Amino acid sequence: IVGGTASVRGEWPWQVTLHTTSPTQRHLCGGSIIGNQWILTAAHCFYGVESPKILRVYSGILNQSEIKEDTSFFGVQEIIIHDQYKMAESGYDIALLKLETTVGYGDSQRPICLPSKGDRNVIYTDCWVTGWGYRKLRDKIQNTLQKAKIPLVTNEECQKRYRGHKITHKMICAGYREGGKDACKGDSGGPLSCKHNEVWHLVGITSWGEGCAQRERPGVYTNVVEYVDWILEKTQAV
Ligand SMILES: CCOC(=O)[C@H]1CCCN(C(=O)c2cccc3c2CCN(C(=O)/C=C/c2cc(Cl)ccc2-n2cnnn2)[C@@H]3C(=O)Nc2ccc(C(=O)O)cc2)C1
Repeated sequence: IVGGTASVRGEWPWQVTLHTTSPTQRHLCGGSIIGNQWILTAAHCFYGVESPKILRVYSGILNQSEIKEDTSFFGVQEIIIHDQYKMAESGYDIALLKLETTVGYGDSQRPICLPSKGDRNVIYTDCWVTGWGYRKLRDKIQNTLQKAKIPLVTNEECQKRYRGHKITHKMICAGYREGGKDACKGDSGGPLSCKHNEVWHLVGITSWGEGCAQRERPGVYTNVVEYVDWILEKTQAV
């Protein structure tokens, strides 16, 4: 996160750190708890991930230093990538992780609400991007979970900023016209959380952008509202 601030423990209880174990264990992507066995994240995180066996999901983490060999995690039983996904820049950058065990909910870990299909027309004024990603392009994974309040950008305005790309209504953009606050390397897969009527909603999934928090280069997020039926299809299968 560029131009971010240290989060308070339990500020974002749906935020998870997804680690890979190959060749060595390290943070790979962010993710969000959406159900007691479900993590919503980005499809691009799994490039070259041959097996769910190398994945570890940690919930209730503020600091990466809380993670050692003795720290408990959730194993991933299945990786479900949208089958229209080719690349982040083309959309469908969404994936589900089915966990091997059930997440117990508490003040340290709980799910975020998906946005309502009825609320597809509402305007979110209190949106935050979170993660352990870089503070600038040439940086490193941060110990403490960072947060940044960023305004949503219209599709029309986002499309002007990305000449050469096709910004669809399945994408949602965010960032200040002047830059300075946004996602960066290692934040992808994480949530773009918006508070509406005292309830936090998973409005987006950190996906892609040209550089980190550059002037007139807003962050591009998977527009979760457009995938609620796909999420329900995969998580409520009979
Ligand atoms: C950054 C875009 O890069 C690419 O598309 C290529 C180069 C990187 C690998 N590529 C992937 O597709 C790929 C595969 C797997 C994971 C990732 C990528 C690339 C995208 N990504 C981001 O987080 C996206 C940030 C991002 C998001 C928004 Cl909304 C706006 C601007 C952003 N950035 C623009 N430039 N940087 N960020 C991941 C990453 O790089 N994670 C990461 C990085 C470093 C370490 C570490 O431990 O140091 C650990 C995790 C291809």
